[PDB]
Amino acid sequence: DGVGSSSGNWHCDSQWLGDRVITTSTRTWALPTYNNHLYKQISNSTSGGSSNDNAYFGYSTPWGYFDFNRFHCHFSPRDWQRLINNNWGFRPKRLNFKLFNIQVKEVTDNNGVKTIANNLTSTVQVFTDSDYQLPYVLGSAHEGCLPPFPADVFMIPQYGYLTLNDGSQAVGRSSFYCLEYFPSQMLRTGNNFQFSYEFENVPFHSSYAHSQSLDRLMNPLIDQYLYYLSKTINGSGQNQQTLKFSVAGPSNMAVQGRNYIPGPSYRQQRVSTTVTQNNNSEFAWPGASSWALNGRNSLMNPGPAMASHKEGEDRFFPLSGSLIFGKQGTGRDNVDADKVMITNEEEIKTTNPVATESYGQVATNHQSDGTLAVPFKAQAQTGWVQNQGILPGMVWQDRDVYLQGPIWAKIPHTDGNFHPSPLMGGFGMKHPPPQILIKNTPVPADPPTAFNKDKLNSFITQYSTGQVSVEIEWELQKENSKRWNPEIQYTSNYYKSNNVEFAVNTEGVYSEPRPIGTRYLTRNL
Amino acid sequence: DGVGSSSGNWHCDSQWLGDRVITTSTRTWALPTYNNHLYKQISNSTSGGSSNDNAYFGYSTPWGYFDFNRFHCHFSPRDWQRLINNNWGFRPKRLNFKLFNIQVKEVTDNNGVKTIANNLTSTVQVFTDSDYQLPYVLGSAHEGCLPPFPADVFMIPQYGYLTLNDGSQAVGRSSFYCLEYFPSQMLRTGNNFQFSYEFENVPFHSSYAHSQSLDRLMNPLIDQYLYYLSKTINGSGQNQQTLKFSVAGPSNMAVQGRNYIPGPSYRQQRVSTTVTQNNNSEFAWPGASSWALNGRNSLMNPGPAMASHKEGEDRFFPLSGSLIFGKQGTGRDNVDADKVMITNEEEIKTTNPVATESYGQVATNHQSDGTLAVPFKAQAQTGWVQNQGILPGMVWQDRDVYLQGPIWAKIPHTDGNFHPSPLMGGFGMKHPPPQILIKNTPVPADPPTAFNKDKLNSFITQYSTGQVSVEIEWELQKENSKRWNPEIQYTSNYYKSNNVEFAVNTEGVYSEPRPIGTRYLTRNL
Repeated sequence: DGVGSSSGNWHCDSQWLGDRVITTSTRTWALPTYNNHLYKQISNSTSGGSSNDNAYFGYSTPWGYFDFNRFHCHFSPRDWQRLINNNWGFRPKRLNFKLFNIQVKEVTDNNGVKTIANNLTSTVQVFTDSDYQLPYVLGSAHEGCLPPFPADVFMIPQYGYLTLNDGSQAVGRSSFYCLEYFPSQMLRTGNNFQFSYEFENVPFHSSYAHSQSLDRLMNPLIDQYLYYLSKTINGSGQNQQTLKFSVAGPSNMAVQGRNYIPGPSYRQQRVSTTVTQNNNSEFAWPGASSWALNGRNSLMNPGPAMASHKEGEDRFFPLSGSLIFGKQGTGRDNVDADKVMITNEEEIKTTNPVATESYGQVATNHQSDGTLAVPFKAQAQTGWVQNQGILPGMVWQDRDVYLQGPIWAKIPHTDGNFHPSPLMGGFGMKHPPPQILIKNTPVPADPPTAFNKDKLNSFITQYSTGQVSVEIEWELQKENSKRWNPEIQYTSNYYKSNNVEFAVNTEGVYSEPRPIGTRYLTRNL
Repeated sequence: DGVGSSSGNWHCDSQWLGDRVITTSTRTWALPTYNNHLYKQISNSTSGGSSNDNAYFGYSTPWGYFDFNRFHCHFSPRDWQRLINNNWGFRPKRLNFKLFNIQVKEVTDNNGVKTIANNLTSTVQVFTDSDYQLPYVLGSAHEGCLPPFPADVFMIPQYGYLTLNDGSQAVGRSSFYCLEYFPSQMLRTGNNFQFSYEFENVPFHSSYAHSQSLDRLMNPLIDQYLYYLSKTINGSGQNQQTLKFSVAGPSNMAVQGRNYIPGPSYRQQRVSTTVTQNNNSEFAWPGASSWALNGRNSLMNPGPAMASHKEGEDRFFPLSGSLIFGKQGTGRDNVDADKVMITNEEEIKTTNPVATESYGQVATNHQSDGTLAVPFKAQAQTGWVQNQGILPGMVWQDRDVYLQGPIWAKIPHTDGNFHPSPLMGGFGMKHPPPQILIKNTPVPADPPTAFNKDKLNSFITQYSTGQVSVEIEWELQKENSKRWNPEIQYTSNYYKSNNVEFAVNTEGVYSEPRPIGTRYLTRNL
């Protein structure tokens, strides 16, 4: 311990074991003081924005939190390639978290001059919400994480939460949390923080595409011993109704009897990246699939995992069915299509319905010739099935994970859930990795010599710095294919370019070229 | 130990055991230097105020003290609800006190510019007056306590005391205390302070109302086998005097013989919150119940625990019979009624007399027809009993405690006391939790190079900061009612509002909505 000794070392390697890859990553963080050490209440009226769908009520906190809920926080692009190129699945096993080499620095403003001196006696407060009794804000895909490049220094995002709102107003059930009501650990520059977590049993993420389609699952050489109705009439005429049956075989695979059906659907609007093919109207919000809760509408975004487009239609994407990432230096609002990268889910078109199609059709009447009830002869009529819930015999794949994307989500604590895999992709857990909340301990400037009962709003301006390390052990599923054919692999290209992909440029800014998914290997259905 | 290691952690939780709830609370304090390290003598002439009732003599001290003698220092509103909603009583058991992460900071003034540097070698002095040989100033309901909201930073109040005064002058018995005459502990930023205290045996506070009245304590179906005088005459006329008796029964409950009587009374003036019903005169001081001591008058305030008002009269309050709290941001003087909240004691109207009524009537003469002594026939005359001391057979309840209110008082060391429960509510103890006195150690600026025998009035300006934690174990009395009816419970309301009650607003200031008492459950008498 002490000022002159370091409380930890830098460790950002990857170690590949038999069936385990252990990722470690160290980053340098900076923590400012948030809210001037206050617990301000926030609303949509607080920021002035007015829309019932956007109305909120909640609390801003003086605490920051650590987010490492993205894959690029733990995998280099090369490590990601090494994982996705020969592994059918992976899952997290255990997590280790370290916080070391903390330094609190006091900034002083004399006549508009910033002088930074370090404050050896000030502390920083840290705790992990291990009993899950705080609102959980990891798992909402927030831009505050550990940076992908190990040489970057990041600001810690401010922690805050929303509670129940009646528009801009709170209600009786609205809960307020003082984070200072939890027991924290106090650290002053000689101290470090260690946290260990075991992931609950999650299924392996399917790191493969299917080399076989759900409708092409039979032997193409042999008939089926089942019959289907093939003819209902005997050609043109009146009163010529028959009932002919024929064997389902390889010549007519569409009518073949099947044991399993494609997974559920919730249709989305189709938007093409060739804008001339799009309608000359504003339909981004009006014309977007949504769900309603307590009288307000949320974009589906991204909804059930569906195939982004049909074979031969890569220009089309669902309106809110895909994850869209910014490239690098992309601005917050109204950026051009080329400024963002749209991911697709085309590998799951073998089992999942296409996001912008309508999942087949159902009968919507009784076809008839004529009865006693009516003399109206009705021909068979079909309706389109735009949204289909789960049926028995239904199989599907989940959404892919990306290097840029999230790793885990917290399953909401409810009486019932179905297949609680997060819709944005990743591992859904009842008890995810706990939030780590961190705060500079307020240091009052100087009290008045006579007593005053007010709560001392004058403080010394200071921020903390440190190193954070995250260690995750991942269990791997080794690909064991008997396929003779060479497989599709993620690769870099051997063509001369200005910069190397997944490197820094002449400026020194690191950028990621495209969103890399985990489905390159193949399996039979 | 050392500058770079913290000497304690943040711990402000609550743990509910079987019959024990352990409250811990950590706060950040700031301690200025008081009096320029001096022991000034103070009087009413020192501040100039002239009134014999307000005349005082005493001493101002350079020390601060820690006060956590309020319930909101230890209970969140939710914890308070969890306590009052299912518990018939509670009492403190043991106390733990910690003082850690002390930092002394030197403030310098160069050309009107404040620069705060920390002074690693300066100390802070702490001691607990464990032998109770200092004047005890906790237990006077002073605005200096640990703040209710854990995220607030508070100034430590200056310690001072009063001794015997002859107006503005002292007398021979007047005692002066040098606080530096006690052994203190000295702390410089690596050191911490720990203090443990066991509460003496106090009774459980009655955390219930009575579901039965003292005058309604019989069986309403059966007579009483006791008789009362019912008729003294036989109707209109002269010389028609009789003595008729009848059984006391359910039809006449007022004359029924009883074993126990309501507790003592000291009548107070009735003031209504509808000001039009109040008299158009100034009567706040003239017209206030008071007691005199050595020729000067003190407001009763709040006096014996009495029911604040009769059933159906909530607009009325006793002039000084209730605790009145300020709401939030309420000013020191002449604030409007809506700026303060008046507590009531209506739950104890089942055993205690109403504060603004007169406790029944007594006979004040001998009724007679005529004797040898006089020919004057006197009819029965009654006087009103405005104040009643304790009688045998008398039962009463004490004043309620509030979340905003005090916890304990020191019983004055006297030959005799009766029922030494504090009049403002709480637990009266001969040996309450000891005062914790704290002071920055004076650091002289720089002495002159030639010797001078004067006492070095030049000092370095500095203040201390730190964390304080208080841990109290409370013994609980679990409610064990056989009542079929659902009970009254403290609850929040489910109606849309701008802010959540007992939270912070958009500004970030925490406020408490109303004064919550502890009497919601019921018991039989």
